[PDB]
Amino acid sequence: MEVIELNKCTSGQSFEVILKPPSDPSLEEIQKKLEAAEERRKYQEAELLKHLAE
Amino acid sequence: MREIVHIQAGQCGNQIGAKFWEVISDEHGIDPTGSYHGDSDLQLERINVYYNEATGNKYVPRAILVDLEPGTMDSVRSGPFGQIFRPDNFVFGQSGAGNNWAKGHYTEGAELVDSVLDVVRKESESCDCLQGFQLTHSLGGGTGSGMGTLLISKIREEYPDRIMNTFSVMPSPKVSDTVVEPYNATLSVHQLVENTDETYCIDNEALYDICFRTLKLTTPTYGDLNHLVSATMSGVTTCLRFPGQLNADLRKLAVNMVPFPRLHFFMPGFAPLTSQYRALTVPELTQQMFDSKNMMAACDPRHGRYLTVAAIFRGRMSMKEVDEQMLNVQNKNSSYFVEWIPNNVKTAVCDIPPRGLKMSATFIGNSTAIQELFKRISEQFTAMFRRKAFLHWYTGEGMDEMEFTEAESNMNDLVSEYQQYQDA
Amino acid sequence: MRECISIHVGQAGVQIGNACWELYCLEHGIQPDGQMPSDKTIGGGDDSFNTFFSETGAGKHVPRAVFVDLEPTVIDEVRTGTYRQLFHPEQLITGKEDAANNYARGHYTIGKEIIDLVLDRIRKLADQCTGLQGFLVFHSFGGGTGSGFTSLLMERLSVDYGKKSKLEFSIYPAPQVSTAVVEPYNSILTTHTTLEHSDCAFMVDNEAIYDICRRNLDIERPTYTNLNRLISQIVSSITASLRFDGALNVDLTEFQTNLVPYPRIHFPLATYAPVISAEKAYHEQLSVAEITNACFEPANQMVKCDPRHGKYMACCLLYRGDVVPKDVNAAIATIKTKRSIQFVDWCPTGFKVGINYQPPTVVPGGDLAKVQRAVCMLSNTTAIAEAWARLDHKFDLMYAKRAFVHWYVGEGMEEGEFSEAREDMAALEKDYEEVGV
Amino acid sequence: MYTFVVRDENSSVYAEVSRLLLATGQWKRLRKDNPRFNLMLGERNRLPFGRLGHEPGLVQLVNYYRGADKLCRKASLVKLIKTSPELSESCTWFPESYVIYPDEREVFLAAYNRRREGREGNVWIAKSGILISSEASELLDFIDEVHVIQKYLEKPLLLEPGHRKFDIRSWVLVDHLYNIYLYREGVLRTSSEPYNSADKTCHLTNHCIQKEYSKNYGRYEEGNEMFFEEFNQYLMDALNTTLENSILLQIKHIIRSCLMCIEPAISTKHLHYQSFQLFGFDFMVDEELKVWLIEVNGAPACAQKLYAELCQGIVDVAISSVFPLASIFIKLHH
Ligand SMILES: Nc1nc2c(ncn2[C@@H]2O[C@H](COP(=O)(O)OP(=O)(O)OP(=O)(O)O)[C@@H](O)[C@H]2O)c(=O)[nH]1
Ligand SMILES: Nc1ncnc2c1ncn2[C@@H]1O[C@H](COP(=O)(O)OP(=O)(O)CP(=O)(O)O)[C@@H](O)[C@H]1O
Ligand SMILES: Nc1nc2c(ncn2[C@@H]2O[C@H](COP(=O)(O)OP(=O)(O)O)[C@@H](O)[C@H]2O)c(=O)[nH]1
Ligand SMILES: [Ca+2]
Ligand SMILES: [Ca+2]
Ligand SMILES: [Ca+2]
Ligand SMILES: [Ca+2]
Ligand SMILES: [Mg+2]
Ligand SMILES: [Mg+2]
Ligand SMILES: [Mg+2]
Ligand SMILES: [Mg+2]
Repeated sequence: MEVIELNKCTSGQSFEVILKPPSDPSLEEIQKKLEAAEERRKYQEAELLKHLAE
Repeated sequence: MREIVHIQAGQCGNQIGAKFWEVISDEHGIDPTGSYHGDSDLQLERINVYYNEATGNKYVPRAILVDLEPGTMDSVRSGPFGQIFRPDNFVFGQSGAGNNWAKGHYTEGAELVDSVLDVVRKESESCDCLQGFQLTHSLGGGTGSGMGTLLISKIREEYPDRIMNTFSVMPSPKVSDTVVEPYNATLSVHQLVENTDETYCIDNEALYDICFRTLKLTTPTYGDLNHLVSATMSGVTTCLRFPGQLNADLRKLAVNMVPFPRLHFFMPGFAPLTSQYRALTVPELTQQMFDSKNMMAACDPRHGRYLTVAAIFRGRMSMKEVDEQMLNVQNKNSSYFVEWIPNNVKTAVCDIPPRGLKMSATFIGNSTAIQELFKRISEQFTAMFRRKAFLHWYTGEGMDEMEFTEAESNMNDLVSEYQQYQDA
Repeated sequence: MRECISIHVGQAGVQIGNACWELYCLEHGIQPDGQMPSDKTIGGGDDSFNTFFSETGAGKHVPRAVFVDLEPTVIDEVRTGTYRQLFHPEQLITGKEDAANNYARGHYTIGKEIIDLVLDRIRKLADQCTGLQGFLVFHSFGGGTGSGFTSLLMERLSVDYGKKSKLEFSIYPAPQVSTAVVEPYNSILTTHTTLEHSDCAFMVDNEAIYDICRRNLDIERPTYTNLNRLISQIVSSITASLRFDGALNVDLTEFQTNLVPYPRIHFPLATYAPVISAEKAYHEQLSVAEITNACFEPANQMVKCDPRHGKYMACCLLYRGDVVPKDVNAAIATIKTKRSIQFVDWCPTGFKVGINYQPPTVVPGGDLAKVQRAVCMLSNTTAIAEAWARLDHKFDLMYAKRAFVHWYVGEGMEEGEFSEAREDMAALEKDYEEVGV
Repeated sequence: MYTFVVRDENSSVYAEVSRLLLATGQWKRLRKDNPRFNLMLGERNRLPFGRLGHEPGLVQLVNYYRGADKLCRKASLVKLIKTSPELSESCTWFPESYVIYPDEREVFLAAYNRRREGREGNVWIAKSGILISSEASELLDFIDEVHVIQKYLEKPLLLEPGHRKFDIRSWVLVDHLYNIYLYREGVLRTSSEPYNSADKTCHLTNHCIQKEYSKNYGRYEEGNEMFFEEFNQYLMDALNTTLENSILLQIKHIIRSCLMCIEPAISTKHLHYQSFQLFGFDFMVDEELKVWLIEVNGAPACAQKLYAELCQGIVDVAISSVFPLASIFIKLHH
């Protein structure tokens, strides 16, 4: 094995042991998604109220 | 505060609704005058779901009593807990509905519906967070069936984003008032298919059979039938009236129980049904709860498949043993649960048992076998409609035969829709 | 010093955050009223614990935390709990009606009305940071808020804090405690939307915690309080490097450097030992070798899976208590010759070790016993893809019949987001199998 | 009432096991995609091990060991025997093999040229379509048209009368406790053609090849299958020894060695689900009564006469040991 990068302090210590070597959308686009879904809710509710009006 | 607004319409709707408020007022420690006299804070923790708090720390049921004649509502006001209801919430006419869906829906009920909605609006305006509505009614009469569904339609228009929940009593020739009940029930079922989120199918056929075969009551009355309804209504609302994680409100219940919007008709079950001092074990609760003889819909669950199941255990018992027995029933009879909805059985436990029992269990099933109920109504409908028998009671109120034909087709489609998922 | 802001979303995120911040106070000696006598720099300082706590003039140590829930009942517990004085009302955001276990309701309908308020409250805490390094987001997969509102928050945080790291602590759904049938839907929907926005996510399967509580703590029917105390121990050992002096995992960026060589594959497996019942009067204290060997037993993992039939990309051993480097290496040498530990060929076969001399703190009156030494292993193994395979299979069963889909479409969500999210998971499973086979 | 699912219809072994479980009246068969099972008789390819052991209130058991393909593939077995120190390349009961991709070509040639120069037996065999040739160029050209080339046992023990070749199939069952059970009944799949060390019919003892190309199929024994009672009597009459001493000790040693090697990689001792598996070991015996391992089969078929006894033994020690209701094996201890 091999122990590398030994760092010590009062509260503890850390090290690394090696055994073998190797071999975003914008706010505008987000707002469009949120309002598109709200538009589909309004359309679905308007059709319900239309159905109830008949 | 997630409030529910309760509405009871017609003779059956008010008689079972009155007993429901008597049963749950006793569970929450409310007396016939509205004063609280319990000994557990669990009684008051979710009290505002069904009760408004008035002056002097009085608890007033958030209930609205509707009928087209004053007879049954006068009996309620004269009943034990009659004084607890808000007097303004008594909305009644004088003509009646003659067991006629058209009178309740189109003529006599149309004259009274707006004043009912004024009271619904008054109750809803003070709600900090309204869940939705709870309607008790029968489908075989005229007021509860015809005016009840008119109310459901006008409430949905004014509150489209609220849950609509009903307790709907299905007619049976075993407990029949008039021959036109299949007409009234068929017209009402299509309304429920479109305008409710959850409907508990309470079959007077099943209530009669339970009273006769099981409870050994040779001559069952409506009081005997309504005792089964009271205990069932208490059980299915336990998760709404006490603190808990599962199905604690009307919408979360709907999301767990309704995989397809039109298939929202539930088979309720209850255990025990004793004709009384013997201790009932958790295994016995589970076996009886799932037994067809304890179902309130007169459908054989082994003739269909369970889409979703909600189970509620009440009393001081081992939740470990409850989990084991619930898993036992699923793993024992996994052929009766659809394999394309994983973990579709949910279990809740409440520490407070109902009155008179140390332990109880309530079953809420969305089974495709409920098509047997709708087939039965459909066959009784068609036997008369093919001869246009008794139609003049309805055409005399403005209805056309086409509206009956459309109602016939609507319920046959519902039957076909249940059958498609029973073989999928 | 660089501050970290913790965000707790939904019931599971809030209640777990409440358990963690309780443990942080006990570990750092912070009293419920916010006072910390051991802190000599009154009303300020750039110590290691200040990454998680700000300081008022009166000496109160305030968590850098925000709690968000669409229903007020759970956060009201924090408003009146034991540590109610730690937080000011601006840190606690509640709504009226929750997302009803509906991802679309949490993301589109209800989340749209509160997302700007939450970001404003996060901006208040960020303005108190001299060098904010990022966020730790606590949430469930299955809830409507924990899944739906989180993915919306993670999208906006990438916009407002593009250079900041974001780490997740995620509760994977388990039927033994789940409360909704559609939790597989919400899990796939929230993983698809959050994947590009999360740099490192620690998944906790409620099934694994439930059985550890039953088997190792002798709890018959574990509650959320039992589960959350154990989860907070794992979270504490993961974040101890940010709150204490040390040289391993000293900032959030080092978590990705040490554990996530491939961005989409950012779900390390956590294993914790020992879990001892406080009901046992005397218990044989386990050695360094015994607790390290326990890190390769599936019975101790946060997700039940078989690392022997996958490949490793990284491994961190985080020790707390009486542990010296000599015994760690002796334990690793013995384990390598007995266990099946295969790394990918483009990664070194090795372990990064961190030791903190302070042994784990137990909540007084809890279920966990005090131990002389404990260890949390963080291993990025392809075997954790078994969790995605289980989840995607349940998704496929329900979605083939469009069961419950109308609840999501009714909230404005389109049906195409279901299949798009499922295709992303299909690509995720393919990535794991390419690396690990 | 236990439950089980069937996901491999081409399995003659577990078709009988499924029939036996239903005959007990205490096992109910579910649909193949029903997750609420106790026992999975799984498929051969891509068995979803990751979905096992996640059903609350259900002890789940599967009839395959995840990772046992490392032992049941040609290239995997060769790599496992060489790389594992528990077996080592100095392993004496495994023919000198090499993995060739259409890689160990330079090592296979370093040994081939050493044999041609060494004036010793230089006949090899390639397989994964089998070619037996003493010319390495004909073997390497055949692969390009993953394989392994191992030393062909040029001096096999030949049965008389007939002067013919054979191989020994042993059935081994490993239960959830990793107990290794050797079925007391094996079969000798014999060639019915006289061995000519100068045709691929007297050299290949496969049951399908002897039934399609061999002219003397069934002449000496029925179905070119000699069982252990006859083979033990022959060894006593012809060589003055027993099947136990001359062969079975080596067979039990090889079986134990192979399965102990992979035990830490495939054991389900501390796993959320349990595994058992039936293996088919294939051995060769040379003229000096030395046993050589040829191949381990992960989904083997059984002999017709032995289907009844072996499948009942699977139910007894592998299924009913986990799911009790209301010896034909030799336990190889370790
Ligand atoms: N470990 C743990 N899991 C929890 C806890 N609370 C809820 N869960 C799990 O989280 C999932 C449900 O998500 P919740 O957090 O309760 O729902 P939510 O985020 O509040 O969103 P809503 O649907 O709007 O209520 C289920 O799988 C629960 O088992 C908790 O305190 N600890
Ligand atoms: N190294 C070797 N030396 C001599 N003969 C050999 C040999 N390898 C194989 N054979 C002969 O050739 C036959 C084919 O070997 P192999 O093990 O590849 O069969 P197979 O895998 O196709 C069917 P099964 O799965 O039942 O074993 C063997 O039965 C054996 O008789
Ligand atoms: N279970 C039950 N069913 C009833 C009761 N009263 C009436 N019914 C049923 O309801 C139908 C008659 O409807 P009813 O409520 O009397 O008519 P309405 O007053 O116009 O709504 C018939 O099918 C009866 O069997 C009752 O108290 N309990
Ligand atoms: Ca009039
Ligand atoms: Ca008016
Ligand atoms: Ca300070
Ligand atoms: Ca980013
Ligand atoms: Mg009447
Ligand atoms: Mg919630
Ligand atoms: Mg970044
Ligand atoms: Mg083969």
